Amino acid sequence: RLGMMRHLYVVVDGSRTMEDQDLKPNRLTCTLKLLEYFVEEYFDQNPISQIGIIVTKSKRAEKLTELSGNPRKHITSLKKAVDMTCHGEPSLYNSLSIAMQTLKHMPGHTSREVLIIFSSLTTCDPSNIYDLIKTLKAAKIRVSVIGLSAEVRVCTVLARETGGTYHVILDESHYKELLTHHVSPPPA
Amino acid sequence: IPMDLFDFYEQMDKDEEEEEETQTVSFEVKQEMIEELQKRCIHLEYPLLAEYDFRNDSVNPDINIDLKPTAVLRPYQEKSLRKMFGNGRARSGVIVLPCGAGKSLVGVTAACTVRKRCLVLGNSAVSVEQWKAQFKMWSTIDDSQICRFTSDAKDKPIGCSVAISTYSMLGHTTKRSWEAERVMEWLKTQEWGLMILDEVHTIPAKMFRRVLTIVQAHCKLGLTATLVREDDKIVDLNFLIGPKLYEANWMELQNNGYIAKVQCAEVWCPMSPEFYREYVAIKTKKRILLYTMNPNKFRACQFLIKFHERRNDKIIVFADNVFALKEYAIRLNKPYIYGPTSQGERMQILQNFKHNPKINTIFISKVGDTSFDLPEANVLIQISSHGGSRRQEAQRLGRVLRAKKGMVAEEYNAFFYSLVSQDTQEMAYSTKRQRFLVDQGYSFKVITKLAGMEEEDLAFSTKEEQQQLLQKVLA
Amino acid sequence: TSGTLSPLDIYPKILDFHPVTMATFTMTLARVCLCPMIIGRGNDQVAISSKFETREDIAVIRNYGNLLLEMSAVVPDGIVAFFTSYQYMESTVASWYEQGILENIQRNKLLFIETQDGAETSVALEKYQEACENGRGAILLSVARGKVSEGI
Repeated sequence: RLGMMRHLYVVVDGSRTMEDQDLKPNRLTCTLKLLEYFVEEYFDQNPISQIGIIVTKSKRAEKLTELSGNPRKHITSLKKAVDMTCHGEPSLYNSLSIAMQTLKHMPGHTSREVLIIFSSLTTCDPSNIYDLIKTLKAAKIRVSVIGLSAEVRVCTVLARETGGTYHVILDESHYKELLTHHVSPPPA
Repeated sequence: IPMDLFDFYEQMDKDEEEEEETQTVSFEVKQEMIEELQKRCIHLEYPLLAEYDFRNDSVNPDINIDLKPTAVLRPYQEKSLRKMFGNGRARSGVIVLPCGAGKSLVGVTAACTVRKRCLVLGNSAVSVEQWKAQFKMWSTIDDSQICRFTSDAKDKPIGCSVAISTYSMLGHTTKRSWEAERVMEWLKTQEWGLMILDEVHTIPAKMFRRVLTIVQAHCKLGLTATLVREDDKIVDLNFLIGPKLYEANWMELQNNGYIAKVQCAEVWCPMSPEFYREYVAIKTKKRILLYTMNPNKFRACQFLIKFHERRNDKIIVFADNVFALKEYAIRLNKPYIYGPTSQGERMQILQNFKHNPKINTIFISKVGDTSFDLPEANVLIQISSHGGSRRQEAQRLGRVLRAKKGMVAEEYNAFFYSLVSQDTQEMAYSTKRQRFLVDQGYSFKVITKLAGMEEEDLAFSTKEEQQQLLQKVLA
Repeated sequence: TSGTLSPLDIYPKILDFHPVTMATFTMTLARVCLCPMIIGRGNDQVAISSKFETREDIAVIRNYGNLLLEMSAVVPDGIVAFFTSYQYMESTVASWYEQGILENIQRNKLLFIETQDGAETSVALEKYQEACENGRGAILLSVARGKVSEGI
């Protein structure tokens, strides 16, 4: 579909809780595998768009792919991540600040988006997260969370305040339905 | 209706006057009445199915054990006592588990649950002394009522469990066989009522069987790992003690950090110049020595010790014969343990084997069975197929072998080997061995070649060397 | 009224009078609620005789301390553990502040002890609602008689 251009920062939970066997092989394997399927379907639905990839692991944020318009980098990054796995606990504030820094640069008619896959219950960051949520809504950076079996209130407020997309996933079939809803474009 | 029914004893038989005509037996065999062996009393299901019953008018009303405390057993053992509550004497009588996982505890618990005046049968005084050590939680006033009851003395209401004694028959002081008419039995000769047998395979032998046969014996429980010798008497034990309530305890149910996964192997070895001349020509008990000492097989045993010492595994090598034991062990210059090795020197070798990283292979004779706190290792080699019991190979394996570190939850982390000389009577034991271990849940394979035995230094490198051994063995 | 009261009898027992009875709301299916009990899962799990539950150390250490840790670590949600007294609560969770060196739970939970303060109570409920296991009503210990019963 053509009409406008999207910028989306995909954020994945690489904490020790993502190792667990509850969701196929383990959550890390099932999420990266479906996320590869989503990238190719989103870029096919959205030919003029961009994505960037971030992870939170071992109480830090790391850039798996830089912000770009070629899908190939993002499926190659999701392939390369699976081997190095997950350990430790999130860093959501530092991941929303690097994502903010890239998204603030983008011009007037393009969307600003953050997609988070969340299997934790809090985050390790000292900084005041409420100041950063207020700043996302001023900047027009929209944040969505797909949580695994989890409703912990600061994350849910953070996705509502920034635009209205806190979703729960209980199977591999439900996670493919949720990512496929996100493939869908915005109005122009 | 049985409200008047007499029942009485003659030499080893029960005769039943003015009868209720009970199921499953012959009638007017030689008089108007029914007559069975004493040992047939065990068939309480045949009346229970009919809906028939009986009364112990011959009873004695004196006092009994209480033993109110409890302890915690392994998950299948607890399931096994729970079943015994379930099944009762009509459908109970033996339990089978290894000589290294809690059998003493099943005996003290089996007596504390059943709770009757009890006589405990055991093979050895050391095993009485291990029982005593187990039993200290239920011992009345800790150490003021426990006593031994055997060929030197008898005292007190209890001891290693309740009163313990030995199977023995050398003369009037060798206790259970000599005493078999004085006490036991609640129903006739009615002082006691409950029998607990440790090492139960020991009793169905031709002389011993009579200890059990010459009574009605109300409640009986047996405990064992070897269960039978190579000739399989075990159909008799269903009659003699009772049917088998349990057998399994597979290592498949205790892997991840729990015991061991054992790769079992048999090794077929070829046969080198001159040894089959002589094996084929000799029909006498020496021929057992030409198939055990076969140098191609010795070189497999040497190659296998070298591989597992290069990885610093702990190894016990079993040799069924003191000649074989010393000819293997002195050549490989590893310590050995057998009868004539003293306690002081055995406890030095065994402490060295368990705690010294330099002492990683030892050789042992038949003395490990029936109670030699055998040490821990991770590798077991048997130099021969023997004649002790396929079931004792599995008891011996089970009590000796454990997981090597790090790898404590893998498919295998311990190793068993049995060495067989091809083209001999040593091969016959395999189709039975193989079927029994796989029915016991073990992964088991056959190894038929070693082309890496052709890549290193090993013994018997020539015909002349082999001839030097052949002359010594023949003599 | 008291929300539920369906077995009816206790109120007429207490009154020595027989009120008119009536159930006057439409209820929802049983399946939205779940009401478990715990005691052990193998035959060796004998430490819960509770002849002297206030003195039975082995029983406090076994499924009373151990099942709580298994359930809380496995079921990672905001969960409040109610106790019959402070003394039990103190023995069961070693916490940062332990009554002895010998106590048997090691995990991040929050306390609710005496001298509760109205402002201090809210701090703990702010923490439980915001994130993490721990807070007031979250992975926290409180005696069932105590103030946490007012709720938020």
